[PDB]
Amino acid sequence: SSVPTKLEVVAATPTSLLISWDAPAVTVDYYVITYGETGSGGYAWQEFEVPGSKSTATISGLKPGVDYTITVYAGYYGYPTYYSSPISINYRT
Amino acid sequence: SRRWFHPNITGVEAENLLLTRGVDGSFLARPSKSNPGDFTLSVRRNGAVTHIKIQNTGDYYDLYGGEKFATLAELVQYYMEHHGQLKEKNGDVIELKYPLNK
Repeated sequence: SSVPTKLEVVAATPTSLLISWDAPAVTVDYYVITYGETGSGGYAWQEFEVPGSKSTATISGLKPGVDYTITVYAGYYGYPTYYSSPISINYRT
Repeated sequence: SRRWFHPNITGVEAENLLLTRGVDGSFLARPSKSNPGDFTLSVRRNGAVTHIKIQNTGDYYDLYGGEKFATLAELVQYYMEHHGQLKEKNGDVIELKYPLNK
């Protein structure tokens, strides 16, 4: 099981969110986080990477009163180095 | 060469292309958004999308290991020709069958 679980927004402002997630059973090398307006289908979405030791992240510069989708992937080193098995939630600022 | 490289998309845009316009075995190359200025090979496999890191050192392309290439096209051609080299953590084979153009 490589899918991250319990992805939650645990702190929120009209322009910013603090997200938290629990690590999957299969230990992760890194996480990839992407976010953007729900419905935009990925247009102009942002993304950043954090190491596997980190289970929290802050997201800023968000529009108030807008529906956002937030997705976290599990990444691994090897041949090749890849990431997949995402988990998604929605949140309206 | 060229067509299967999508310069102006995100990862989610890439997934939506593969999941609504491609089939199992479809793939494309795109610029990494989290690791600039590297590249990503997004591959559709078993109704899902796996994203593969491509290292760009400025002198060559590789997958952080294995053969090193002058161009992206050579890297892709190599891994289409060498079917079975690329594997997931559990051992699932990553298959580069159909380049998704434009």
